[PDB]
Amino acid sequence: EDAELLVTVRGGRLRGIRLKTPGGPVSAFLGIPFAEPPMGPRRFLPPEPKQPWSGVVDATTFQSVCYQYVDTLYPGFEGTEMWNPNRELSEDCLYLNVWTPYPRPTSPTPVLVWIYGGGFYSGASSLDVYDGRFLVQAERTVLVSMNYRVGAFGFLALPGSREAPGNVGLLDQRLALQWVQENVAAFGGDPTSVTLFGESAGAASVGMHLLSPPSRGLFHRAVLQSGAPNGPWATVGMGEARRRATQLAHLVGCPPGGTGGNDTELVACLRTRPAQVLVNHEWHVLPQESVFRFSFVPVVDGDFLSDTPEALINAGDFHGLQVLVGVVKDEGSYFLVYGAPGFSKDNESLISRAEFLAGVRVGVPQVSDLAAEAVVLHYTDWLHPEDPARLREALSDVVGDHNVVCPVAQLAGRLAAQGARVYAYVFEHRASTLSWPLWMGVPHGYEIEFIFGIPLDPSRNYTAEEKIFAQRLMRYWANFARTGDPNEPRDPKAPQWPPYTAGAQQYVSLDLRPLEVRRGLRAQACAFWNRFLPKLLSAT
Amino acid sequence: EDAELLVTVRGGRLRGIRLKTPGGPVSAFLGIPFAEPPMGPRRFLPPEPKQPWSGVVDATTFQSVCYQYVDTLYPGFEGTEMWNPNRELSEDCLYLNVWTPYPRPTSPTPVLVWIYGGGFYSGASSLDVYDGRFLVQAERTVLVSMNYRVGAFGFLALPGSREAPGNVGLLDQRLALQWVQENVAAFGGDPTSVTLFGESAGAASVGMHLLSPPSRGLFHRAVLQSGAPNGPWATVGMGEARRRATQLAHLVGCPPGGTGGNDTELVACLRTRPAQVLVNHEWHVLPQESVFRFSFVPVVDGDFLSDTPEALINAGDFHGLQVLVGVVKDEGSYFLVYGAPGFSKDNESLISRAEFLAGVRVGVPQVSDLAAEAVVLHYTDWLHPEDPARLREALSDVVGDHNVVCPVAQLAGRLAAQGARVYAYVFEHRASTLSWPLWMGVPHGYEIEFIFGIPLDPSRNYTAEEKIFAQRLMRYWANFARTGDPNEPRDPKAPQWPPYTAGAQQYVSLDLRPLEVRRGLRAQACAFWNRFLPKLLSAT
Ligand SMILES: C=CC[N+](C)(C)c1ccc(CCC(=O)CCc2ccc([N+](C)(C)CC=C)cc2)cc1
Ligand SMILES: C=CC[N+](C)(C)c1ccc(CCC(=O)CCc2ccc([N+](C)(C)CC=C)cc2)cc1
Repeated sequence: EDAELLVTVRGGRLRGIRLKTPGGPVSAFLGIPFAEPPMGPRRFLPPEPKQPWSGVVDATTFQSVCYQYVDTLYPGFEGTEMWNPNRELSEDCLYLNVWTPYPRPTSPTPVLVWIYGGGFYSGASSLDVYDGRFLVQAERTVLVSMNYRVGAFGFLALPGSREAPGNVGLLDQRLALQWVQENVAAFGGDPTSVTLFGESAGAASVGMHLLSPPSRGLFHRAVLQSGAPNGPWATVGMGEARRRATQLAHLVGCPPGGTGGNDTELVACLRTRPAQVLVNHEWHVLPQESVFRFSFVPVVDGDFLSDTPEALINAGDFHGLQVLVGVVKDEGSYFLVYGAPGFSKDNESLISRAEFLAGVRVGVPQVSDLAAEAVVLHYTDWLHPEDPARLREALSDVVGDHNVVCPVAQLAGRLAAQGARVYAYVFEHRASTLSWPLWMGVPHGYEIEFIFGIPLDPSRNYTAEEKIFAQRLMRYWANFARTGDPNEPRDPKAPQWPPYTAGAQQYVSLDLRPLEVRRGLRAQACAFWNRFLPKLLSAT
Repeated sequence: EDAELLVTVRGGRLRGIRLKTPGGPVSAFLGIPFAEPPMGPRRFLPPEPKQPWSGVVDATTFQSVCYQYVDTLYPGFEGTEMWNPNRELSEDCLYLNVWTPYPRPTSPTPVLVWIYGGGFYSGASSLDVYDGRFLVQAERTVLVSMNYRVGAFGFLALPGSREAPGNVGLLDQRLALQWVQENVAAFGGDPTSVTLFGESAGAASVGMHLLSPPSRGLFHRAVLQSGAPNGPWATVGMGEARRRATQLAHLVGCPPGGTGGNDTELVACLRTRPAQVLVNHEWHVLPQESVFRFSFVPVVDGDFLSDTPEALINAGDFHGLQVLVGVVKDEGSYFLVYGAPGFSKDNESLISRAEFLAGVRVGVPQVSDLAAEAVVLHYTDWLHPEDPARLREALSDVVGDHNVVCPVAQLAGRLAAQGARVYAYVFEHRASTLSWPLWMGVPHGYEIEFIFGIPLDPSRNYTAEEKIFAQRLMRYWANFARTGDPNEPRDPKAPQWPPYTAGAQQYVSLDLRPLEVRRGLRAQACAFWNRFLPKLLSAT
């Protein structure tokens, strides 16, 4: 037997597993507890560290997926099923994974910590696309991933109460970061160069940790992929959070028979309801029909987030911080088949002029009629105001800019001008195995497979140029984790990647072609969302 | 005893003069009185037809210019002085001029009636650039131009009173049009094919004759160069017209401090003041400092204009009408040196960001701060937000589109979509003799010298290809006056000039190169001024 798979951490001992990759073996430790299971009376409560265990915990397989909604829009379709849970759902789900090279590094190694996304209602570290055996084997780095509570189990907030304080799903991530500081050295990891990187709701969560003092001291670099904490979907006010939690309780029968309005009795009822009863009513508490809007998201409670994320970025000092931000080519196209009128993944979605006018009401919810008119003008080609193919591509840009691209460009612009060294990219490659239709372009979440070196898997049908492109993207992400710069540093033939400056606004395009530097992260479109639109609704 | 230079009309007898052109001789009749001199008691009143005269009226030289402000911004400068009066000022100015070919055409010939511009405060038919000896000799047409009262003498309005009804300057043009009907046949003209073309405020007057039923029966085709009746500067309501008229009186000493407020005794005072006293206080009645805004302009009284010009365009039927509209490449550049901050004729006019923000409030007067912010959002290059050269061209486009280009696009779109045949052009050539600086480009009013064949003058130093370019535009303009279609009737080799329609939006570019068809008359920019900005002002 091998002795590399037996590790002693502060809790106890673990037995790992040796996984095969085309280029070598990797040591994996899957299912490591970092918190007591938040079930029964611990539901909705902040996590507490795992009690030390006697004996050896079997860390040779993925643990359970946190309880969450399961996508049933297109059953049996690879594009949607690839993000659904691949393990049993359970409230017992606070387990983390560690990947380390073989043989174990003798010298301390940088640590990458992956925080998956999923609109704060879904996601798991067990997904095959999030497998980090190829990233660890190729770049010889320590990769850590964890499960955090999602949906109502992680973000239901009755603000001002001890039983449902909210943001407990983000506190799961912080506790998993504290576990890295205390235990990553046992796997050959360097706790003095931790690099947080997430995507979608995970990229927003990484931004939430930058704005929180207790979480700031647990990492040193950040990568945000298609997400930011200042997005319109990432947070919610305490008033709305109280209303959404109250309606969800009323939907499940709480409080019983017009009982007293204490928050103590309300949460007491929600702890007795089966886990699936809460999940079956997650989407019924949304205020209106919309896309890219979620029921239970992080709340500005004053504890974790002192102020709104928009305010904390404006007054924050970010010296000694390296940030890598980016977006895919067509961010908003993925969310249109989830409720926007006239859109289907099985045809071409050649929407009419009237459907485009209604898609803005769903894509940009809770805005005045005049505010919707400004959005219509800015995205309507008035030479062809009724071209179906142009209206379809235009509505994709409306959802993409409003939710992902423009909140990211403002974050990168404010980070660079306040001490941080920011690098920006734009993912422009469409994988040859993409099951989604052609008009979707480069949809949300489909750069993750290339970052995690999935094309290196022999069973997958990626092409030869995509495999080389996968190693190059891993090099960029790993180089940023070690030295804080995506460059080699010396190649010296590869075009350099210039940092994103608030004035020049430089970024690169990532595809099969070499690095091409561009200027402006959709400056003309985002100037409307970040500058003019706030004044439009502020002046009633 | 030359029979060609003696003509008997309804009023009496006229002796003309034979003028020289490099091609051939032309018979000109300059100074025909078509109305009684509006002096003394006839000041501010509609014109009366000229009494028949016993004898022979001398029509061998241009008559006096209507009293008007004289530009003293850049004295002794060819650019501004070429638009200043070349004859002595007098209220006795209602005279017209007729150019006819030599020998006189034995068959009826189409007539081209020319209306000068000048912001309704200046202008004259005696100007050298308005000489129609080359257009008549080369294309064998009949050119007629008149003098209409400008400034307060032609547009001061006290609505509700019979002493100062307003729009009297417009009636001077209609009376000259009735003179054409009764007398143009004596010069060889065809009152059945009368084409009415103007420029700037003259093009605005042409469009206002289209919306006046009595003036509708005096012409059959219309051309509007860099002007529209629906522009924000072309009309003023009755309420503001009474304010500007009464405020102008208070400056000249009327009413006699202090008589009653009835208009009868107020106009009685304004008729006693010398004409120059009325001109010296013309600009002192403007409510706000602004460019491309003029004191006394046509008023919506109900007699001449039943409703606002925009409302009349939306409801009128224009079947059987052929219209030629167009703008120059750089409309707003001429007006920037007339008050906009940081702009000078003698330097590069590299304005700062603060000067740009201040110039928008001058170019777009009397709009909300939120409305001004919307204007800054459109015309700012947010990738280079402080570039002085780009900010200069930006402010030149704001004034150009808001006042000229977009009001023309609204007319041409609603004319074609309601039965009228519309052709559109964009003049892009900058004359080699242009005394204005280079950053102005192709300024306002500098296509007129090419339409009138002035480059064919041997005393002027126009280039060889510019002379040929002048003969092209005269052919385009003459063919439209004869056939109703600009492109040559029998020439399949010359590129075709397609009609402008609401959906296609097709125009041509006029320069040294052959016709090049384009799509969209500033469609993206004009969508903001025509569609969105009205809604932004409705909710204040
Ligand atoms: C049809 C009815 C269903 N009903 C209930 C109405 C329904 C259900 C869900 C939604 C919102 C769906 C999203 O907003 C996608 C959110 C999302 C974000 C990221 C990810 N990755 C994990 C990153 C993978 C991205 C591909 C996945 C999903 C609308 C309606
Ligand atoms: C320094 C003070 C001057 N003050 C009194 C303040 C002053 C005076 C005049 C103006 C308005 C000037 C214009 O809006 C140009 C109007 C115009 C338009 C067209 C033409 N063409 C005849 C077509 C020729 C164009 C080239 C001529 C003039 C503002 C301020």
